[PDB]
Amino acid sequence: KKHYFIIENLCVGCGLCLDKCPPKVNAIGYKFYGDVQEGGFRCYIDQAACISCSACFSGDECPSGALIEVLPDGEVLDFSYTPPERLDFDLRFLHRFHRE
Amino acid sequence: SGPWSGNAVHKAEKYFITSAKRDRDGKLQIELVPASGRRKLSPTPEMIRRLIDGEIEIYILTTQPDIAIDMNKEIIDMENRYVIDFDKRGVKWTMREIPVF
Amino acid sequence: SNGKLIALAVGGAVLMGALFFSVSFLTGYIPAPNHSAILTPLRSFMGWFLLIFCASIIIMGLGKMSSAISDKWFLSFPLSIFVIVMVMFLSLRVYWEKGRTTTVDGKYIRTTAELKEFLNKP
Amino acid sequence: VTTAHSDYEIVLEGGSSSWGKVKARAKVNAPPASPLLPADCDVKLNVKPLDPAKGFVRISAVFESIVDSTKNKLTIEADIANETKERRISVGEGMVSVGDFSHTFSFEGSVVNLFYYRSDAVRRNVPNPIYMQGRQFHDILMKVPLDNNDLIDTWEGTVKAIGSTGAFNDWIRDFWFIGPAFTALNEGGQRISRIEVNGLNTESGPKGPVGVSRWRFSHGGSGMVDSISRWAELFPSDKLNRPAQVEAGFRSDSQGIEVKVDGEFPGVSVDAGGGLRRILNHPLIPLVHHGMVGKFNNFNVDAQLKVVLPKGYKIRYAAPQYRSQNLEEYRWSGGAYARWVEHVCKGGVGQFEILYAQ
Amino acid sequence: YQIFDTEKLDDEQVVGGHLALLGVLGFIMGIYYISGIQVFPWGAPGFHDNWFYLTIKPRMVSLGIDTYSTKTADLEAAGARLLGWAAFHFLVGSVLIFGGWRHWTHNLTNPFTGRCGNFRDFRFLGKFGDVVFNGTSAKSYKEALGPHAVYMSLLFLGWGIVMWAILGFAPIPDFQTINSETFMSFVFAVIFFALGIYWWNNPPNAAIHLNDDMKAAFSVHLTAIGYINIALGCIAFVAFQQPSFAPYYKELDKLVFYLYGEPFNRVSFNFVEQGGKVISGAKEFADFPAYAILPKSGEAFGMARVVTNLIVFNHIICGVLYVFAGVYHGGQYLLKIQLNGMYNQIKSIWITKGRDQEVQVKILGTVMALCFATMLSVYAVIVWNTICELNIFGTNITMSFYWLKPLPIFQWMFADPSINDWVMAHVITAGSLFSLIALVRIAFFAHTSPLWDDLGLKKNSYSFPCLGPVYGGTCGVSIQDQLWFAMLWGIKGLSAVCWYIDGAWIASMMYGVPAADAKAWDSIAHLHHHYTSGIFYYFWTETVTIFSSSHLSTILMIGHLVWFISFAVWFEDRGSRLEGADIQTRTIRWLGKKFLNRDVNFRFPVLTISDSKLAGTFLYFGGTFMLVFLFLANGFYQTNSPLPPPV
Amino acid sequence: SHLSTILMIGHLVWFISFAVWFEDRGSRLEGADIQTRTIRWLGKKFLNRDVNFRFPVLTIS
Ligand code: BCL
Ligand code: BCL
Ligand code: BCL
Ligand code: BCL
Ligand code: BCL
Ligand code: G2O
Ligand code: G2O
Ligand SMILES: CCCCCCCCCCCC(=O)OC[C@H]1O[C@H](OC(C)(C)CCC\C(C)=C/C=C/C(C)=C/C=C/C(C)=C/C=C/C=C(C)/C=C/C=C(C)/C=C/c2c(C)ccc(C)c2C)[C@H](O)[C@@H](O)[C@@H]1O
Ligand code: SF4
Ligand code: SF4
Ligand SMILES: [Ca+2]
Repeated sequence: KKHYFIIENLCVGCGLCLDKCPPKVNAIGYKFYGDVQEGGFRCYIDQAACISCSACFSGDECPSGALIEVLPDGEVLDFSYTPPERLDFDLRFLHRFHRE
Repeated sequence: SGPWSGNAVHKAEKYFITSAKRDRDGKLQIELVPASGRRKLSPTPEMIRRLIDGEIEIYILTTQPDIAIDMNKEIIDMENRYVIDFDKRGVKWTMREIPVF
Repeated sequence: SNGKLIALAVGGAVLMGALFFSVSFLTGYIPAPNHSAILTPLRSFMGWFLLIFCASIIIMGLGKMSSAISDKWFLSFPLSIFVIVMVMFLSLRVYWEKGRTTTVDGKYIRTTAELKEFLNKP
Repeated sequence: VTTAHSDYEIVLEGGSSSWGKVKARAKVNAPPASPLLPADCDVKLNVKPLDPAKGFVRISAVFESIVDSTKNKLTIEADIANETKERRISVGEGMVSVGDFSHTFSFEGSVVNLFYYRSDAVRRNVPNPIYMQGRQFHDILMKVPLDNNDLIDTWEGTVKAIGSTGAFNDWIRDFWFIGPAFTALNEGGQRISRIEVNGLNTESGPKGPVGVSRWRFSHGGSGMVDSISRWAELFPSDKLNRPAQVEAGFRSDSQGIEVKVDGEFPGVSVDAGGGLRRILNHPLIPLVHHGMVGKFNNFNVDAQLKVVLPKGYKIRYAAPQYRSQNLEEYRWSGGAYARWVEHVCKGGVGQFEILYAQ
Repeated sequence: YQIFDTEKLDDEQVVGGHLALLGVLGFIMGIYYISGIQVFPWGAPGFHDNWFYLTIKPRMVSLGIDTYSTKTADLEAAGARLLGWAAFHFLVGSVLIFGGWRHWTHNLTNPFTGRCGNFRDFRFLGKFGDVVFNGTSAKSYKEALGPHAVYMSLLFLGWGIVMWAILGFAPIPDFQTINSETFMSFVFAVIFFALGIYWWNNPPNAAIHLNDDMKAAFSVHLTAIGYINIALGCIAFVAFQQPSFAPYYKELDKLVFYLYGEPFNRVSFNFVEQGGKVISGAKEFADFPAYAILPKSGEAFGMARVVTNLIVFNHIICGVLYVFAGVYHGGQYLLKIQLNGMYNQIKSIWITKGRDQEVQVKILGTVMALCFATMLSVYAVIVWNTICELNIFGTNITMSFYWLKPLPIFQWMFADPSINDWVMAHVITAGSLFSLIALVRIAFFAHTSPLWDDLGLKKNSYSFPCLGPVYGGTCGVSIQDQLWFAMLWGIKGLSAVCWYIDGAWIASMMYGVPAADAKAWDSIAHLHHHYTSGIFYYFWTETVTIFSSSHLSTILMIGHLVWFISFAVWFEDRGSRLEGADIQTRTIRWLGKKFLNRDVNFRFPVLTISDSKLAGTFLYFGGTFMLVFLFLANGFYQTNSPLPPPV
Repeated sequence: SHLSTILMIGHLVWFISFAVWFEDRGSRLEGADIQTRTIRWLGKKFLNRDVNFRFPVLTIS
């Protein structure tokens, strides 16, 4: 179903998702490579322990986008809702407000 | 104005290669989906143009039903770095949930 | 080309000096009982810059000290401080305080008894 | 005291882009080993993807070097492509010019590099297969217009020698490895098979006689030969989506040697495994061939490497540890890195494993 | 600390909360008025002097509610007047709190008729709404601006009537008396009436607000009102020092103020409080009853400038805090609209024009460059002046920036133009720029920063203490953390304000010091006013009098404790505290069980880094400014007699 | 005078300790990025054709 995962490539090991995991579940854990300041520490979801409660992902807490949700049909969601894509331009008026 | 459109962490809109099936035997079953998760697209030539231009960023998950290894063009001289075509490059997201407790 | 870096830095310092001089003329102030109004603003600007420059070069040199420090500095680091400290002490005797500060006569006030006998001049 | 001051810089690109800005300056007070000095040289290598559909990249190399009192120039320009995973095809032209002499050439050679063992038991066990034993055949067809008289004289001499000397195929080997090359070759694990001269032909062109020579040789590597073991890694034609440049040079006199290098080229980064990248395995042929010159003077190194990772990348391992970190730039300066620089400058092939990942 | 968030409350709830708070505040005003009753209406002696009433005694006597007259007669009358006005405030505050309860509970049913009016649709005051509004603001704050302007016009009119009749100050044009405040009360009526009508007929538009904007409108208006407070502080400082205000602020110096906590008539140890009490022991000063709070003359205390400084710094601190809070809450709104995606959909300059990250970077870089330049200039000037006055490196005061007065075109702002005023102006600009670095970071880099968009990270939670040691450390990167840093940076501009208004010589750290030429500034710079000692020696001189007061000494100790307690939470110690608190829990468990069979099942709580930063900044600010209160409440202690040359 | 210099310098040092001990490394890093970008932009605009250098920030350790 939900089957929330973490992209180890992008995790920064902040742990903002770990605190949301229910205390007994504790599926999310810390994996250390070395030299914490160099980014060795990372986040992993033990899929066996996960109970698809959505607390980790629905929190909107992942800064890197590593925390993803694979929908039952299958689609990776990096966020609960990404902002719409826009074609932007600076509206500078001609005469009155912001000329040129 | 570009960082505030879409996810602010991806300068180029990211497209995970979620589903691919060998049964259709054409590999058109490759079904790219953006990180937003609202468009189950396909690897069309326009998507190829976007990928080469750098507008998009196609990615692959490790934990999934296998997309196509050596059946969708693969470079294995180094660690595998799957490519739709040699000029393309599907950077595989690595996902170590099983190897670690 | 770092020539433009030094050009901009020296131009900025020169412009600071010129601005200080100009505003010193603008700001109406009685110069001093003796000192002039042409040199005093420049003395203040010299202090200003020398302070900023000394702090900047100290910061930069200590950064490059931390960058270049190695085991090969085994004798280069300690002895250098030694010499500088030595120089400092010598600079205290020959430049800053030239003597022991005896009286004008040269009586060498050196005990509290004679200090008491001195401070109460008739 | 014979100091050696060097400064290296490797700016990388994100994603799977193996592209890198490689800058490198060096100044050594030790005398060079060239029996003729001064020796100055400038080498440019510019490659562009000509026909990506067939994998063709046009690579042009210009060497301009003054030795003693003579200027020499070798230009080449060849479209090279991967015919297969083991065969490579090149069609190119070029010219050489030494003082009052010069001649152009056109070639259509093919290089077939094939290892001796492709066992999967090794590939799944050793994640870093440095040594790979192999054989690289070259079938070279080269044509030279004999505009000058000396070209014709040498063509006649070669015709006489090949058609009379029964030991030409092996003595040519110690001919065309001039001076210390024939030594360094053997010191790099490289063997050369007796060539076969498939034919000498005076197939005249439109503007004078043309000497056409087709000959096949093969060089074999015991794994230390990067031109064999790292075959696929030598030719990032797949990675080449834009022009790649290299501008190097060295000025050498009895006073010492100076070296400049500035390039933008792919193949710098390779995937070690599991989303982890790595600055490519150091080629060993340059190191062992340098050891033939680097062991002649006792030197002290002042070296500084500056690896500028892409925005958001961290180094997870460095064999000689990095001296300093500027949140994307990792600096190696002194310590074990200086020992490693003294080790490779003298011919060492020690590992300098930089592993980095996002 | 988020229970009364804007989202949690609707417009009627906010109306009711503000109304109930106005009523509570009216009760506080009555309390202060009663605290001001020196002599009771019944004859007996009354309350001593409190800063809470010495702050408003000038204004109260301006309105005739209080009197500076010193006889028991007419001071009894002033006390009766204060009691009457306090009772009026009490009852009106009761009514205001009743209305606030009704609005908060939405039970807007008339107790007499029972008709339940609608916040959305309501005729204002009856027929007046029909005449003017023609029907209420159907919705929208924009349609509410005009009605609020009309309400403020009616408030101005009512104050005019009250001062004309109740307090007996007729409307007279001349601006040297309270009478003008009546005149202008009518003027600003018509203005804020007419404009209201205009804004009722032609509403204004800033579409960022009006939509889901209790936080957004609150942020903008809080920043605006913080600048209003800063302007009010400047105006108060200028005006209260003008001659027209002297009858109400300068006449404080002629009075003697018995303030709680001031020196009390001491008694010997062998003292018995029976009858005359003389036989047992001797009190410190005779003619005053034992333990009585001894008189303090306003001339020495400088109560005129003390009260002026207290009011001015109250408004300045409140305004700076309001600016910082407005930028913070606006940053919270910005982050909300960035997360939900409305940021790109806003079509107003206040959001669109800074949409580009390039312009944000350029803005913050310009602010940072100006801050570097001005801070370096002022700090070089100050340290060089210190090097000169202390004669360090062989220097002397002649090399100091005594010549660097404000230009003749800018000396109008300053009574005695010297290098002190120059350093004041430039230090204020530099502190403003410093705090603006953080404020601009909140404004722009609320959801993503150029480092973070390069580093592939986004700021979501608006309170996350960090993202970890990744990239060498991500401490204090939320907008809340930037607000805390902005407050800790504005601490310094606010200090500069305090030290300037209390008479300090902020151009050098060691003015008035008994060393070298520190006491020569008055001769070389030709100063008229003898500024209180310099930045480092100002502590000493002001503590001469802080230490003389038991109450001010208690404040000193308490604020210092509060300040240094802040490091336990601000320092990078949270993990150490968590580990130690686990050890504390285990210690309590086993020690208690061994000592007492009862089990504990309780854990010592450790603040999160977010709460740690919140409490740490609160404590830092609290200690710092509870002590600035001592600086401003010791006395002005800046005399108009320059010190001669040291030699 | 000398004791006064020590007083001022020691207090300067002590309070500068707060810039690093406080939980502010992320703020200083995010701001040093702005310092780098400002240096590049200004060194390109009015200083001509000069852009380089990164402003270092001390790690939490
Ligand atoms: C005809 C020759 C072959 C070939 C032969 C080799 C060999 C052999 C080696 C490489 C190596 C590399 N080559 Mg190649 N290379 C070919 C075409 C290419 C193309 C291309 C798409 O056309 C590209 C992008 C590259 C790029 C690269 C990198 C993958 C790698 C160096 C990385 C490093 O950091 O360099 C740092 C670069 C610098 C230090 C600059 C060096 C500049 C000098 C001037 C070049 C060497 C000159 C040599 C000493 C003198 C020989 C002169 C001849 C006698 C005429 N080569 C052609 C087809 N290449 C090496 C590698 O690491 O393999 C894994 C290696 O072993
Ligand atoms: C400190 C620096 C900033 C500041 C920083 C923050 C931060 C940080 C936060 C808020 C939050 C809020 N702020 Mg604020 N804000 C400032 C100024 C203001 C002002 C103003 C005076 O004009 C207002 C109206 C607001 C309004 C608000 C609300 C929109 C919101 C929820 C408050 C509430 O429910 O808390 C409930 C608690 C309160 C009532 C305040 C605490 C005071 C207690 C209850 C008062 C009575 C007891 C006693 C007299 C004093 C306390 C100590 C005693 C020892 C018990 N802020 C100051 C100047 N503000 C929070 C929110 O959720 O943001 C979305 C939040 O996280
Ligand atoms: C002077 C004009 C100021 C202003 C001054 C204040 C002050 C001051 C306070 C508020 C409070 C509130 N303000 Mg306001 N407010 C302004 C404009 C706005 C606007 C708007 C423009 O539409 C909005 C939407 C708000 C929004 C709100 C709510 C968050 C809250 C009222 C709800 C209520 O009382 O909860 C029900 C809550 C209770 C009645 C409990 C109150 C408890 C105690 C008595 C007060 C707590 C806070 C603190 C001690 C006050 C500190 C002031 C400092 C001395 C500087 N403000 C401008 C910027 N507002 C109050 C609030 O709750 O702050 C957190 C509050 O105290
Ligand atoms: C101090 C009293 C409080 C207060 C307490 C009450 C009480 C109590 C009741 C209401 C009722 C109502 N309140 Mg009210 N309310 C206050 C301010 C407001 C404001 C505002 C202007 O910001 C709004 C939007 C409202 C909204 C509303 C209406 C929905 C409703 C009246 C319907 C109507 O047709 O009445 C026409 C008149 C109104 C719109 C009232 C406007 C507010 C006036 C100022 C209340 C004054 C009461 C006071 C005892 C008398 C003094 C009059 C002097 C001339 C000063 N109140 C004032 C400041 N409100 C009343 C009700 O339900 O009516 C059917 C009701 O009984
Ligand atoms: C000027 C009158 C008001 C004001 C009215 C508003 C309004 C109205 C809005 C904001 C909003 C915001 N305000 Mg404001 N605000 C003021 C003072 C400040 C100060 C300050 C310390 O001076 C700061 C740091 C902020 C900070 C902020 C942000 C939280 C937010 C904009 C984010 C953004 O993306 O901007 C993008 C960056 C800009 C648009 C930069 C350019 C500035 C604009 C064009 C106007 C001022 C410059 C002016 C032309 C200068 C030249 C002439 C001089 C007037 C002499 N305000 C004063 C008190 N503010 C918005 C918000 O969302 O509120 C919650 C909002 O709706
Ligand atoms: C008055 C000031 C202080 C204390 C009082 C105190 C008390 C205390 N501290 Mg502290 N602290 C600082 C100030 C004070 N820290 C500063 C300025 C820094 C900046 C570096 C700092 C830093 C760390 C780190 C990094 C760690 C700790 C701990 C830790 C404790 C848990 C157990 C213990 O130590 O008990 C030993 C400590 C005692 C029980 C102290 C005895 C009480 C006293 C006589 C009177 C209390 C007065 C009161 C505070 C005033 C108002 C109270 C009321 C009227 C509202 C613990 C009770 C840590 C632990 O949990 O591990 C042991 C840990 O890891 N800290
Ligand atoms: C004298 C003491 C201090 C400074 C000098 C300073 C300088 C500074 N700081 Mg600081 N700081 C504190 C003290 C000082 N912070 C405290 C006690 C706290 C505890 C809360 C604290 C905390 C934060 C946070 C949380 C952040 C920052 C920043 C940030 C800057 C970058 C942008 C800027 O302000 O440029 C504007 C340029 C100036 C501020 C530099 C002009 C220098 C002048 C002439 C004083 C010279 C000091 C001394 C004489 C040098 C010795 C030379 C020789 C003797 C060896 C930046 C230059 C941050 C940024 O990078 O954000 C954009 C950020 O996020 N901070
Ligand atoms: C505390 C002293 C300052 C030191 C602060 C350090 C600065 C950052 C240093 C990096 C910090 C760090 O972290 O790393 C240190 C790293 O160092 C090294 O690297 C280097 C880049 C080589 C260091 C050199 C940097 C530079 C050349 C030096 C510094 C820059 C300089 C030149 C600073 C001074 C600039 C100036 C003077 C600022 C001020 C200039 C602007 C002013 C005054 C405005 C005037 C107004 C005008 C227009 C008119 C005014 C007016 C008005 C308004 C009205 C009326 C009237 C009448 C008037 C006159 C190693 O390589 C690494 O190993 C090591 O790590
Ligand atoms: S869905 Fe719930 S149980 Fe599963 S990892 Fe997320 S927080 Fe833990
Ligand atoms: S030191 Fe504390 S605040 Fe800073 S990154 Fe680590 S956990 Fe976060
Ligand atoms: Ca005072």
